[PDB]
Amino acid sequence: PHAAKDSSDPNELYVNHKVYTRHMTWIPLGNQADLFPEGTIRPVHDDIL
Amino acid sequence: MIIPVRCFTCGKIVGNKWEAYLGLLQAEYTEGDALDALGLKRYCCRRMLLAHVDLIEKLLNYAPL
Amino acid sequence: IDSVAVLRGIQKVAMLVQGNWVVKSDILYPKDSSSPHSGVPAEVLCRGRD
Ligand SMILES: [Zn+2]
Repeated sequence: PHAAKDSSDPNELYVNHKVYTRHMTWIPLGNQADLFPEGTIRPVHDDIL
Repeated sequence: MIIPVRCFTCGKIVGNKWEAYLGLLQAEYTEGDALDALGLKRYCCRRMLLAHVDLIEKLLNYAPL
Repeated sequence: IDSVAVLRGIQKVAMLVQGNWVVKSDILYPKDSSSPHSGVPAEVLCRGRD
């Protein structure tokens, strides 16, 4: 919603245009939330495009 | 079309080192020194990153949007 | 050709950079043209080249 007039680079024009693996959200099943602390179940590199 | 996540021969994670490589191309680094700084010792990852063509943006230019 | 005429002609289509002459931005990019790679208007290209 807020960008320059030209905005030639796609970073300024669009948001979430590159779906990195950091957007993956672990959804606990049953009692997996209690067994596994927050932050343990996640993608390894967190930067894979 | 897009950079593969895994290397064909070895299997090292290479998809996450693509855009940063482009940054090294936006900087003054050449191909060899950038591939060395990225941590690619074996030549398979060097071939994977160097011989890859970025065709995803050319296709998105033709995307519906 | 006299040097004064050539100088007056080049002063209208070029600028002085480090003793050399570089063509003006609007000459390469007309008002109706656009970037062949991004499609941005020619005014932004002229501003960037300036
Ligand atoms: Zn490899």
